Amino acid sequence: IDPLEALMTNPVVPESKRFCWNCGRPVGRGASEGWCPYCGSPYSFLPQLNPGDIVAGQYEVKGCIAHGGLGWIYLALDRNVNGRPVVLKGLVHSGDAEAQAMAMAERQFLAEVVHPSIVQIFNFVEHTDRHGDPVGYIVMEYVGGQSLKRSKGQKLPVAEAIAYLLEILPALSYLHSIGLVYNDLKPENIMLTEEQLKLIDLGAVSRINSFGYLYGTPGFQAPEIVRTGPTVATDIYTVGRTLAALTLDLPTRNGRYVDGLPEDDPVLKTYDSYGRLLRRAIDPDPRQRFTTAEEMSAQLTGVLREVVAQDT
Ligand SMILES: NC(=O)c1c(N)c(C(=O)c2ccc(F)cc2)n2ccccc12
Ligand SMILES: [Fe+3]
Ligand code: NA
Ligand code: NA
Repeated sequence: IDPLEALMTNPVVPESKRFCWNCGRPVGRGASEGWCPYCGSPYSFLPQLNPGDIVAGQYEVKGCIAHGGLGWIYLALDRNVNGRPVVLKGLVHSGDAEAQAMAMAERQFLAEVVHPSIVQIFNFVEHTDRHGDPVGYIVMEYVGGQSLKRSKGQKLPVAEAIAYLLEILPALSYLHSIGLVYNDLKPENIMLTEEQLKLIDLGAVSRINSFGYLYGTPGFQAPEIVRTGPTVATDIYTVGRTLAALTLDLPTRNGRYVDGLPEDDPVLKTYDSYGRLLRRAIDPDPRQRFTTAEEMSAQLTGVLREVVAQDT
């Protein structure tokens, strides 16, 4: 019937997928919102915007498209820009009126990030929910497609994965070039559309030597990020990990991928130079890794050429 219904999903988190954001424990097992019995953190799995709601008098909400780290991802029409679809994501699990307002300022700089292979941020907006409480939303480009997220039985051939990350590295270079790192590179964060690849999640983007270390997904984070903070080197590491996760059979512990490589992997015995590149990328010592994304790109170009050649 209506073409937009298809892009969207049923706005309930099934009980299976319901966990606390602060402790990982399966809350809502069946209150949809409330406080976690085990850590006292507030949670809600209910959509905070509903179809028909109009945010900042500009964004007409049509419903939800996914649910993730911070809650629901909403799809809205932008009534300024010819009713083109955009995405609304929240900013913090909770805060007062001041905290939300602060949260937006901490993230306001993302405006300036402009590259063909990164989601465009359009706007940052307040919505007064049913309770007079103001909630901050980031407005961003709706990129239709699927993530490169591949589970055990659907791992990408090496040629294809390399091709993808060669499209991504430029975007990292760009970020690096303007004093920024994309701390959260992983298959789940790269979207393959009918045209191109895009990076979608800018919640981890930071400045080089930005305060703290709470940047990005474990199993992909470089080991030294606690002491170094986010650096080009920690980004390079995520790339090696991302390539690993796309192509190799990685063991897990407690849902997280294990550090290092399954050192006797079929794929890795096969593509001698790819394996060497992977190893260089994720080297425990930041200094042993590729010094630049451009550098890694150049060497990874070589490896593609070698991989295609060996494929016959
Ligand atoms: N800016 C987007 O377009 C966007 C997006 N598409 C997603 C998804 O997680 C997703 C994946 C497949 C789908 F079919 C629908 C949604 N996302 C998640 C976080 C931030 C932005 C976005
Ligand atoms: Fe909890
Ligand atoms: Na994330
Ligand atoms: Na990083």
